[PDB]
Amino acid sequence: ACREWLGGCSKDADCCAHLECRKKWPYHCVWDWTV
Repeated sequence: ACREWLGGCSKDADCCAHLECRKKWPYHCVWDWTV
């Protein structure tokens, strides 16, 4: 399973979808339009 928004990201390949791995703690998936 993938981590969604505000879920701890294991990959910057938008993890779930339309996301990315925030390069600042907490390292969790954020929307591309929220970073």
